[PDB]
Parts: sequence; structure tokens; C-alpha cells
Amino acid sequence: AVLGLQGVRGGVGTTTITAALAWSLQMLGENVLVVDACPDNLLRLSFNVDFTHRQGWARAMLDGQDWRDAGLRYTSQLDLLPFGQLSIEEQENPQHWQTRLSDICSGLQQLKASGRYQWILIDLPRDASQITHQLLSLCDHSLAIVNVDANCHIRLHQQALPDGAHILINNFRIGSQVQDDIYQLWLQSQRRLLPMLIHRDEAMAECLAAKQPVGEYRSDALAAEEILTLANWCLLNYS
Amino acid sequence: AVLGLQGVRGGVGTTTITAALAWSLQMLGENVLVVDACPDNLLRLSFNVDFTHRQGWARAMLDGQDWRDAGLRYTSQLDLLPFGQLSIEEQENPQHWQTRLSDICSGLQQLKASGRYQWILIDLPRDASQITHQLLSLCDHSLAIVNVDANCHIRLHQQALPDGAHILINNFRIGSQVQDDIYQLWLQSQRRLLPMLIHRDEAMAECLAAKQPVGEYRSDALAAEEILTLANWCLLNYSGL
Amino acid sequence: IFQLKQAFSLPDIDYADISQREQLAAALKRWPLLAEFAQ
Amino acid sequence: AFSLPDIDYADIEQLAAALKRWPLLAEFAQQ
Ligand SMILES: Nc1ncnc2c1ncn2[C@@H]1O[C@H](COP(=O)(O)OP(=O)(O)OP(=O)(O)O)[C@@H](O)[C@H]1O
Ligand SMILES: Nc1ncnc2c1ncn2[C@@H]1O[C@H](COP(=O)(O)OP(=O)(O)OP(=O)(O)O)[C@@H](O)[C@H]1O
Ligand SMILES: [Mg+2]
Ligand SMILES: [Mg+2]
Repeated sequence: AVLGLQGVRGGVGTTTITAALAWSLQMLGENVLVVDACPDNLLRLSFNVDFTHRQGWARAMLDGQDWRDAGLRYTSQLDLLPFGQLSIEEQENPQHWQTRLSDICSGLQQLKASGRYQWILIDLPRDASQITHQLLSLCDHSLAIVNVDANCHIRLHQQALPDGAHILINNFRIGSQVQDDIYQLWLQSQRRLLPMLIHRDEAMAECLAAKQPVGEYRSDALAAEEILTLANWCLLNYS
Repeated sequence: AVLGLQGVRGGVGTTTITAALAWSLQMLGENVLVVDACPDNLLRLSFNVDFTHRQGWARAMLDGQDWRDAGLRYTSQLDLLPFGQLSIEEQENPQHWQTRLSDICSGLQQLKASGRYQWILIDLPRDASQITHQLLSLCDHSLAIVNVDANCHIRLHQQALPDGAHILINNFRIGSQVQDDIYQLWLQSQRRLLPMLIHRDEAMAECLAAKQPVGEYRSDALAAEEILTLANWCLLNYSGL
Repeated sequence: IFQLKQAFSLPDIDYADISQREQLAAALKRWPLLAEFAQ
Repeated sequence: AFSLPDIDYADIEQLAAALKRWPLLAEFAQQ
């Protein structure tokens, strides 16, 4: 199954959850490929990839090379395909390359048809570029990552999500009355809300600094257990 | 003075700080215009603008109308220029309209020259579109807003900020060991860090739900006092053109 | 509808059963933003 | 006018314990 993870806004924890969900699927005995579709190229850093390692699927395409030679093996069950490092000029001119990357959809379509992986997780950026909509079309299911706050609450009433997307709460915290009011409102009104959420957790803040997925960094962390619950739900509902 | 505010990433508190800072500046006696350059069109909601109100400077331009009539007055010293509501079709086609909005720069460069406002604050989105870079060129100064975490730590080492920008920490809170390590590292290595930060504060989370800036919502909150310190810093340091 | 074809829709939100829970009535009372979308 | 932020790790100050604690942080410091 091809699963897209995309934040309803930036910074809600999409990348950390993607790496963690991939680790949990492996722990459940699954073969997983993780693809970084974000030009920030941060997913690789949850997998001990050196910051100076610039290779990636988009870096390869723009250099006229085979994107299939830019993948990395993390474990025997978990492969990683970083986006690649863009130069400052490329970062500040997305219109130069956001249309040159259409071959990745064909390439991921072949990979999907081969059944080489049981799961392909795509970390998708918060934009509406051509390449982002193209990768979303390959997904069989999608998760919309939110935080429970007034910002996300407004966005759910005005911006479109992928069809059939389910909403996943991250960063649930103690000490916020307004968050609890919004959350209780969501429990009665948001039809596509997932029955489990992820709390704010020190392990989720440290695992990126240790360059590991949270399940590998602290297997008994509460957030690691919450992600494992999500992985079990995906096995049952997103197969 | 034209001040741009931009998050180093999304969701760091850029819009809330903009609305709060504009309230503190008009509190200090300045005539302020606040402009939402984010297609999310969220800044208006901190000033009790109805959600059904679709009018905005971008919405007007795309509908062949005058953008100057899309303004709203909050107080006698604080005016609001919402972006306007984009249809779902427009949202998923950014290239269609991100190129037709270049005229707002001349309309703002004229307003900057007239001097009707002492401060023009622009809430800038986290992208690299043409209109975003154009508005950034109109700014006299800029603030790059971050949260103390590993994500922002990486971004500060690989992505470009507006030249001459200062870094402003938001949502800070002592307790997390890794965040304190990052914070101590930033104090000794980030040359352009601002001497004041904004702590996490439930008033900052509630004010948007009350559709007010944090200073009007709860003037004695710690974050409101911190925004006032920032407003005094801009008057002393960001006044020149 | 992006053209494989990927369609985009607003999140499925239903506010019909709000008035049941009294705790939701107090939350809508305090936060005008939530009451604005609810009614 | 876009450039990278001004950062100097010239001399590193109990940050040595932080750099040994977090490989991500030591990566940018030694670089
Ligand atoms: N549940 C959590 N508890 C604590 N820290 C978290 C949690 N989720 C994410 N973080 C931290 O928040 C920061 C942002 O997370 P992450 O990079 O996964 O988000 P994102 O939505 O992918 O951001 P971006 O817009 O840059 O892509 C990181 O430093 C991460 O370690
Ligand atoms: N200092 C703070 N303490 C607590 N909550 C905060 C703080 N700053 C912002 N928030 C909350 O975080 C959420 C995001 O804030 P905001 O909308 O200002 O961020 P942003 O960077 O403009 O987001 P976006 O990427 O959507 O434009 C809001 O619910 C806001 O109330
Ligand atoms: Mg991300
Ligand atoms: Mg904003």
C-alpha cells in the first residue's frame, strides 16, 4: 500500500511521524520504503544520513542521473529515498524544477506494480505544486497531520484535503484549556478523525537530535507506543 | 518602516506575533497597517473579521477590482489588509495567481512613500513564490521566527533567510533537555538572535480563538509583555528606512 | 480534481449534534471562533 | 538578497556535553 502523510500546515510533525510509522511497520514484520517528497530533505536525518550527503531522487533527476541509484538501505526491511539537497538558487526558484520531476511518478508506479515493498510511505510537503499533486495521485490512502489549535481548526473549514484522508492529531499537550475545548468539539463534529493521537513527548523531540526514528531511539517511549497503535490501525484499514 | 515577518518554517507563530506586534505598536501611538500575504488568509481572524468575509487585496485583484477598497479599519491607528478567500480551485493552482499579483508592490511602495503609516507589517508565507520575494524586497527590515527544536536547528544551517533579518524565538519553555541544549547552543553561535524571546503562553493560544490580538485579549500576559518589549525594540532599532 | 486523477474536498464536518453535550455549549460560549463555524 | 544565517562555532561553555549528547548537534558544530 502507498500511504501519503501531509500536514494540514507546516511544523505539525509529519516528518517525525513518517519515520516513526515506517519503523513501527518494520517491527510488525513489514517491508517499507520511505520517500521524502519535501524539498527541505529532512526525512533522511531521522535515519543517520550524513548532513553532507546530498544525493536523493530529485537531486539525481535534476542532474540527469538515475533516481533509482540514490536510495539507501536502513535495515533489511526499511529502505530510504531522500529528496536530495538543493542549492540556495534552486530553493528560491521552485518553478525551475517543480515541473522537471514528473518521471518520479512513473518510476514509483513501476515500484508499486512490482510489489517489491509492502508499504511505501511518502512524506509530502505543505504546498500545491505539480509534483506534490502527482505523488498524491499514486497514494492509496493519506493521513492529514494536525495539531489541536485554533490555526488547524480554521484550516479544516477552508482548505481541501486528499479525498478519503483521515486526520491524525500530533503534539497533544497538558495545560491548555483551549486545546481541550477544540478537541472535544472535534470528537463530535470531525467525521474523519482517527481514534488515536500522539502526545507531545520528549522522545519525539530528542529522536531527531539522535538521528533515529522514535521507536528505535526509545522503544518503550509513550509516543513510540502511540505510533505502534497507528501502525496496527494502518495494517487493518489501509491494506 | 516596512517590517516583514516570516517563519523559518510553518506553524512557528508568525501570524499571531504579527497581529500582536501590530497591536502593541498602535498601543504605543503608531499608525499601523498590517498586510496578510499568506494565501491561508488567517491574519484577519485575529481582528474579529467574519469568516464568510471573502474580500481581500488578492481576491480583489483576481476578480478585477481595486485592492484599496478591500481594507478594513480595526482602530483609528490600526488598519487591516486581508489576503481574501481563495476558492478550492485557486488554492490547488498556485502558479495561476502567484504571477498576476505583482502590482501590489507598486501599490504598497506608493503607500510607503505617502507616510500615512509609521509601520507596515507584512505577514509573509513560508514559500519562495514570486509575490513573496517581491514583498520581501519592499521590507525595510525582517524577522525570521523560529521555535527551539531540532527541525529549526537544521533549517538554520541549510536554508536562506532574508538578508539582514533577525531571529526571534517563539513558543519557548524551559524543561525539555534537548531544547535547552539547542537554546544554549544558539546563544553562543547564532549571531543574529534577538535579545528577547516569546515564551509559550496559553494567551497566545486563546487569543485567536477569541479573535483578538494577544495584547487586547490579556494585556498582563507574559507573552503580551514580551511583544511590547519587541515593539519597543523595533521603535529603537527598526525605525530607519 | 487534479489530472491518474486526484480529487480534493473539504474535510467532512457535521455540526448537527452539538447542542447535546453541555460541555460543548460552554466551549462555544467562551470561544467566538468555534461558535462562528458551528452555527 | 538571500543568504545563510550567521553562525560561528569557533570556540565551544558546557556545550561540549550537549554536542556529545546529540549527534545532530555535533554534526553542524564540527562541520
Ligand atoms: N509529538 C512530538 N513531541 C515533541 N516534539 C515533537 C513531536 N512531533 C514533532 N516534534 C518535533 O517538532 C519538530 C518538527 O517536527 P517535524 O519535522 O516532524 O514536522 P513537520 O510537519 O515535518 O515540519 P516541516 O514543516 O519542517 O516539514 C521537530 O524538531 C520534531 O522533533
Ligand atoms: N507563544 C505561543 N504560545 C502558545 N501557543 C502559541 C504561541 N504562538 C503561537 N501559538 C499557537 O500556535 C498556532 C500557530 O500559530 P500561528 O498561526 O501564529 O503560526 P504560523 O507560523 O503563522 O502558522 P502558518 O504556517 O499556518 O501560517 C496557533 O494556534 C497559535 O495560537
Ligand atoms: Mg516535514
Ligand atoms: Mg501564518
